[PDB]
Amino acid sequence: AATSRDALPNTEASGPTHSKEIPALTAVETGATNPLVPSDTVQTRHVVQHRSRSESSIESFFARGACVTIMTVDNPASTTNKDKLFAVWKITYKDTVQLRRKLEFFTYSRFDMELTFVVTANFTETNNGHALNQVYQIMYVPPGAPVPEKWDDYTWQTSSNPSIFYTYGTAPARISVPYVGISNAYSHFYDGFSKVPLKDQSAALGDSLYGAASLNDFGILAVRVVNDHNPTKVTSKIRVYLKPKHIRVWCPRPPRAVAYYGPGVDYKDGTLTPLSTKDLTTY
Amino acid sequence: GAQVSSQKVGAHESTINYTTINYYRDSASNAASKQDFSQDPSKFTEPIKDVLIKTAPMLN
Amino acid sequence: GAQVSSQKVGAHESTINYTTINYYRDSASNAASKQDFSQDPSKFTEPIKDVLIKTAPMLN
Amino acid sequence: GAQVSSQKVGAHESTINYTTINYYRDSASNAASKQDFSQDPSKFTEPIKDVLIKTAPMLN
Amino acid sequence: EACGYSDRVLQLTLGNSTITTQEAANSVVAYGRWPEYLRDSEANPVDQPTEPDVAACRFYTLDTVSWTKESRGWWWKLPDALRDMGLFGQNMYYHYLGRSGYTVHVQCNASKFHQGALGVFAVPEMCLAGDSNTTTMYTSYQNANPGEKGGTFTGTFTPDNNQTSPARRFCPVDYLLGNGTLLGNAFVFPHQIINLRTNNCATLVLPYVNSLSIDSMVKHNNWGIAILPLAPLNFASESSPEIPITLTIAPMCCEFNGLRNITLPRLQ
Amino acid sequence: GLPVMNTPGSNQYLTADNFQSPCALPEFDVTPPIDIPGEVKNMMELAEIDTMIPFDLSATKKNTMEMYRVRLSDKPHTDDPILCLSLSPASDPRLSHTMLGEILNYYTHWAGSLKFTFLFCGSMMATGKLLVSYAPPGADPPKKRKEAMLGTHVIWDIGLQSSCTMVVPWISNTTYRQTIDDSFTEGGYISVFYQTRIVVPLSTPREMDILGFVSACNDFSVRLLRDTTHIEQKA
Amino acid sequence: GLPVMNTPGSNQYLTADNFQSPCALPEFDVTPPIDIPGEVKNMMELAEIDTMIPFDLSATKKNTMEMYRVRLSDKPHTDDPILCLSLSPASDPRLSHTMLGEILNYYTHWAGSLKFTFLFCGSMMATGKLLVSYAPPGADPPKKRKEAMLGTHVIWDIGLQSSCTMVVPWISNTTYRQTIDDSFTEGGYISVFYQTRIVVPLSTPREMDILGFVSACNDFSVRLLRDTTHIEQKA
Amino acid sequence: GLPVMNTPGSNQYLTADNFQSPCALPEFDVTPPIDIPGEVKNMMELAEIDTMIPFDLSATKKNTMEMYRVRLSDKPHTDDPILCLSLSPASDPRLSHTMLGEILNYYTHWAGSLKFTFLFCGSMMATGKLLVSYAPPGADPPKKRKEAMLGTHVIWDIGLQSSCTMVVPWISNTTYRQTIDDSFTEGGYISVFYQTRIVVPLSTPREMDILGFVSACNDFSVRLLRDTTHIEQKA
Amino acid sequence: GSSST
Amino acid sequence: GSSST
Amino acid sequence: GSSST
Ligand SMILES: CCCCCCCCCCCCC/C=C\[C@H](O)[C@H](N)CO
Ligand SMILES: *C(=O)CCCCCCCCCCCCC
Ligand SMILES: *C(=O)CCCCCCCCCCCCC
Ligand SMILES: *C(=O)CCCCCCCCCCCCC
Repeated sequence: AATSRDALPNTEASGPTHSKEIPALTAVETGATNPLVPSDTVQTRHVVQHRSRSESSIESFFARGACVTIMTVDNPASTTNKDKLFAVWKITYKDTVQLRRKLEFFTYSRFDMELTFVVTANFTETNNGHALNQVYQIMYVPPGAPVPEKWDDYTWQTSSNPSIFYTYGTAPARISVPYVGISNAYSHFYDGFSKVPLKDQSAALGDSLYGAASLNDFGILAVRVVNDHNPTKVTSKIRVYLKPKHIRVWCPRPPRAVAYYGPGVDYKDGTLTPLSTKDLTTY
Repeated sequence: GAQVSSQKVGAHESTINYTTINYYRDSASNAASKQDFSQDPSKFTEPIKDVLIKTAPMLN
Repeated sequence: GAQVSSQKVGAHESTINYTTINYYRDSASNAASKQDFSQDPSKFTEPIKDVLIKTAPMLN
Repeated sequence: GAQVSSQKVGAHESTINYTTINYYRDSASNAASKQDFSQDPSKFTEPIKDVLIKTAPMLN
Repeated sequence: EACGYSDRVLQLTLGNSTITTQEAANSVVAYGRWPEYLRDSEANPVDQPTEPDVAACRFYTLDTVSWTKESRGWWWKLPDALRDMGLFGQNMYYHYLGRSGYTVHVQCNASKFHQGALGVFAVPEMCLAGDSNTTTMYTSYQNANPGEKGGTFTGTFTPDNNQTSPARRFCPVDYLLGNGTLLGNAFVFPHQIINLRTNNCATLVLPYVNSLSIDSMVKHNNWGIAILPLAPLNFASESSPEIPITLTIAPMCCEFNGLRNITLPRLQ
Repeated sequence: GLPVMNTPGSNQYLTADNFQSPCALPEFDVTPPIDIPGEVKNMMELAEIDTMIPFDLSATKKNTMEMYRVRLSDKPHTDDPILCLSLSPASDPRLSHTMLGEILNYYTHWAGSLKFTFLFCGSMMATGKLLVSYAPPGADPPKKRKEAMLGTHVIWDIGLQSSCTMVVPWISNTTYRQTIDDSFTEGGYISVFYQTRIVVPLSTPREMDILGFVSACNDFSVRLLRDTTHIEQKA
Repeated sequence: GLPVMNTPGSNQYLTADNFQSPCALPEFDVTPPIDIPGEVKNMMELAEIDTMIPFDLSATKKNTMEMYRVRLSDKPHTDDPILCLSLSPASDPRLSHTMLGEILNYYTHWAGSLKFTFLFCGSMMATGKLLVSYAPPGADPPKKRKEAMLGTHVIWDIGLQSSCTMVVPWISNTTYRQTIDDSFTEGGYISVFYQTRIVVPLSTPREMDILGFVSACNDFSVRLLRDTTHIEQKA
Repeated sequence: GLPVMNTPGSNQYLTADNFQSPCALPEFDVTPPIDIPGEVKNMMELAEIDTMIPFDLSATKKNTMEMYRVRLSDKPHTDDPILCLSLSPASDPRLSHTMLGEILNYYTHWAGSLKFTFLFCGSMMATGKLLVSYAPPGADPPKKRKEAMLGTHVIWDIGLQSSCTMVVPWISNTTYRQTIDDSFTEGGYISVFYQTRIVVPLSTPREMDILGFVSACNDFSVRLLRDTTHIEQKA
Repeated sequence: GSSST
Repeated sequence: GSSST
Repeated sequence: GSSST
């Protein structure tokens, strides 16, 4: 029944002491932190405490959309030698660093995911031609479904995959997704392999990457400009923002202290010295 | 189906309330209530088998 | 004329509900409720005239 | 959760009212009610220790 | 207690095995959760589980290591460290799935004239960093799983420059807890410290922790045990002191599902 | 007007949305339903029906009637497999096109128990005992009866009850498996062996076929709807 | 249609907003939670756990295991500091990377009491009395025991209870302090001194380490969420 | 979706609007108020406080301390004005910068009664009777006591009660006056005269100052908020 | 008014 | 429900 | 109808 927005405990007034009670003396070997409050070691006055921990609840700490990727697409002249660019992104929070570091204060999590899409476009050639307003198709292709090979092939029909048709210059697109994990929680860390190497089998055959579970964990987003080719080329970018709503987290971890280096916990040589010089007896 | 909750009013100009109606069948579509609970840190700060009494010796 | 139904809540942060009002005269204009029923597969899995008892011989 | 208050009606064409529903959890998001109080100017106009009687000499 | 009972003096008995200690610093139960069998409401594989009880939930002692002034630290993974331990290991390799909790008892005595302090940490999902800056997530199964011998920490990151035949092993740097986070924060994981003037052992009772009720013990380690010298070994005025460190670990409430023929892993 | 504030998602078209919209044919006289036989309420009903497995997809037998026939013979007892199959119901080529496999290819995730039923199509005079096996994943896939025996199995005695069923119980680490080949969510091994041998009298065919069927149990479910790879429209 | 009037803020995307939006996967079968150990409900729970301080960030000791070790010795009594530290829990380089410091760097403001616990890691035969001090800001930072004595302090007697705690009580002009170096919201001075001296018998190490830990008290809170400077992604 | 129809005013930003909007810092821990002395609830409270009038804005006295001093002397009785002032509280240069005048310059309209209080700052030995006058508008502005006498007035006898107040009662055709110079909403004439003369004994200063103050009565109000001309920002 | 399911 | 001022 | 927290 204690809520996140409740005021923290009052300071109770306390006077001088001379006894066998020894709050200040402890033994951290036990693995415990000494639960002291100021009245345990100094004289205190009575204070009616009004402050609360409302903004540091797990929900409030994560209640922000973070950019997780930028997808590039275009729509060129029909006459181009290069193919019309459509984008394919493997869904993840590990291509950027800020949300990743926040989630990684914990080992496991459960949440509903809100994705918001910001879309911007521009001209590229020092032309004077125009382009009519673009519609974008953001298709979710879950593991197993046919990934698009061409901006206009049959997969963009989406009979079963969810798609967003976004109109340029309108409010940024937004959808929600439930907790979709195949485990009871999302694992931010998996100390294991997806394959057991057997003796009776070749090493190549039993091999797999360290810390990787399902190769295609969550599938991909495939994005295209739905408009046909235009004489003047336009390039667009789709920025994806992820917000974990309705979140639960388990098993706290020390935060990432040296630069991320890949999707795993690996680090790069030359980045391992975060701390700066400061003298022991200098304030 | 309207839910009526109170705001914790910070700066002032009774209880001020606000209203919420869920528009969708899927709870995943709902906004966050922010009506959250707190817990005691003990599973991390005092994970010892024998209960700690802070005025007593931690080792006896 | 508001209809109030419950959500099956998957990830958690009582019963959470949501509200629905039909805006049109034609039922064809309505959204899908997704409040659907299940049935037993028997008309396809056991279409035999004599009831099957699985511990017994299927042929006697 | 609807709040119903009266308007002070200036030009006329009972009590005319208006309705207000707060849509957000944070009171900071609320509009201003303009339902404000007045006070007496005395802390600025008469800050003297001995109460002033205006028909009497201010100095006695 | 007035009848003599102490925080420092404990006896633990599991199966046909008993541990005694006279210099404990209480004992820890990780996240306040004692080990338990899988409940029906959380169950997932439907076949009757195997529950070996005393045959596997007993204390197994691993190979003793040695602490010296140049020691940077040691690590083990669970269940990996116990994969060859009596009927626990057999039960593990015969079944697709398995879950287990553990009592971990780290042993290290010295004398009133020695000093030093070992941080003993139990880390859920203790993913360690690899030796490569040419390929990430490349540590081989064989190198990730040392079995009972465990592995060690290093004070220095040194990238594997053999691109033709890569070492494919971890390079766990000690102040970065072998995983890119600062060691001074490892105390948020369930831990005890063996500070020689105070205690000669650490005891951690670990629940089964995972994002699943049960999983492949052969593919996945649930817990990592990391032991690092927070304060270096020292004695009298000897330049090269040594004291042993022994690990004894007991599986608790372990159950297995999906019985078939035995797994024969490629371990070298 | 009522003061309103447009939120993100405004004006988008999500193909999975569920909104009301105006009727283009107001007051239309709808034809009533009649009680047509065979109504289906859930796709998993179809997955619970036995459909036949194309076990033998050899270069010459695939895409012909022969692919459904597993040939047995009265040869001396061996401990070698009649057939070997991976429990990957949406992706193993022998299971992926069964009605179960087909429905699974419109979903990303599957869970639950399955069952394999074999039908002996030899003559009445033919006898035999076979061993049907399911090995959960993680060890060497069984290539000899000796290993297959150690896992989940049914020893089938051929006789008047023509058919036999082995249930593959839901045994998994994850709460749902993927509908593609994936090591982390691998299902293990299905295999069939001779327990004794097929024996026939004289004047009797010495070789015969068995047919196999797969269907879902009542605890079986799927989720995350998706497009299939089992149909396309190039151009 | 219902007469509506679009207000300012319409169609914007505020990343801190809290609105409903359509579900892209309707009727999805969510996997239930299980009771995983170690659930956290508030980031301040983590701040209440003791984590170890990198006190000695000298050029040769920083970014090595040595930075956590404060060296003491049995030398004759001095009134000179063992260590000096500013109470700037998010910005002083010795505190900013502790778990407390790290969480504080995701917030603009902090308030409440803190506590420092020191662990003596010498031999049992080693004895000593130390003085741990907190001087609230505004005077000359203590460089001699004589000044440090006048502020908040604990005289630590080394013995069987290995460790000792000094509580830094919330003493501030402002209701919240900034999580950066700021003179107006400065916190004051933490320091440690020899009260008597470390004494050892013969055959005993004459030098040893103490370790130090910081954690928040139950009256501690933070506010105004913000991005940290403790991680980046150049390119 | 609910059928809606966008009305005029849609998407505009009226700077005087009063709508809700999303909070950029959700669940922020607000610092509580404390009971600071001097809270104000309405700007007219400030207008009811006496502030001093810069009566003498001569070229040499304006923008100096001298502008607040009205010089009197013991000269023989005259019927000529000590001072003359227009009742244009927001626009007459002598009233427009008093606290009352300043608040009135943020509003278009004012109404209600006012009061002028004069303070005699001569020596105790100095005596005198003065006449303070208010002539409502519409006739020749009083330049002689004879005319000023005929309007609203107070004959002030100098003595122990150092000060004297004349109330300018709300006398207007319109229900509110404009806060600019406007003939239609003109307020009339304030003036001060010698009723007898200032008399002093020997050894006493023969000249002295009076100071004057203006404030609003409890029936005073303003309306139609507007920007002031009393501050600007060229470039 | 209101139905409830 | 409804407050009234 | 209306819930109230
Ligand atoms: C029309 C757009 C629909 C977009 C649908 C996205 C569905 C996929 C959800 C992905 C969930 C990602 C959660 C984050 C990562 C995992 O926590 C970790 N790698 C562990 O499992
Ligand atoms: C409970 O909700 C009964 C009260 C209904 C109040 C009016 C509802 C406002 C419009 C909701 C439309 C439905 C959203 C799909
Ligand atoms: C039953 O509907 C009675 C309650 C009405 C609640 C408010 C209705 C909200 C607006 C609906 C407008 C009509 C749609 C054509
Ligand atoms: C109290 O509010 C009960 C009456 C509800 C009246 C209808 C509410 C109109 C729509 C409010 C939607 C919620 C805003 C987030």
